[PDB]
Amino acid sequence: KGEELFTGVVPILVELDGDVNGHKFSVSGEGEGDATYGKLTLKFISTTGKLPVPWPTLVTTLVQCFARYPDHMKRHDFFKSAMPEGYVQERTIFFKDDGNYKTRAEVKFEGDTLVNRIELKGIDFKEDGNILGHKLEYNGGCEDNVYITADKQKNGIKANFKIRHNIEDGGVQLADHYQQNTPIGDGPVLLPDNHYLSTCSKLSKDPNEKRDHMVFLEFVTAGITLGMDELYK
Repeated sequence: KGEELFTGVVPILVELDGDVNGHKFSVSGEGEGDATYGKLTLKFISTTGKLPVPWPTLVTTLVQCFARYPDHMKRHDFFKSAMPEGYVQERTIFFKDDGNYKTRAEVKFEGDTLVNRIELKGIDFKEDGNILGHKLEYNGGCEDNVYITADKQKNGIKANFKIRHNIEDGGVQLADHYQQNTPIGDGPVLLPDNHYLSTCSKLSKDPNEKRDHMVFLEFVTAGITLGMDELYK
């Protein structure tokens, strides 16, 4: 099925068109993903100058089909099973005491390259807030508690989760995510049982890149792993 499209290294193209409080911007990303290891290596650049929003706020928006699903859970990998036709990934991201992002992305194969084409709209942001004021630390993090549930009404997936962006000089800016995914193609997709995704992201800089950019390394993998110590008495 679509899982066989992720047996090896797959090129990735990411295109984001954003508009936050009237500030329009465009981000392009290139890299590769190895679903066998859940590994993502991507370099995003701003094609419109200095970003009006911090890079960490765009991480979740800027390809969960590269998540490492264990062998016994491949029967519930909706993201890969929707390929190559792909899926629509929609999100609303509420930044606590600030504005919100509304994103709609189409994730699909275009040849041998997996493309994530995104439209982002942000409203109600404070000019002196943590987002428009660039008060967030430039770093990623690990979020091991992301519950993916089946949305049989839309024949896809829904999920809600909180992202915690560290504020410079202390504090945490919360980003409440509400996500739904629906297949683009008519073909059968694997409606999953409820499970979890664990993601660790590392944000860095290319020393030879002059444009506003983000060097991005991410490991993402897919159930209740409690009680592992039971096997060892």
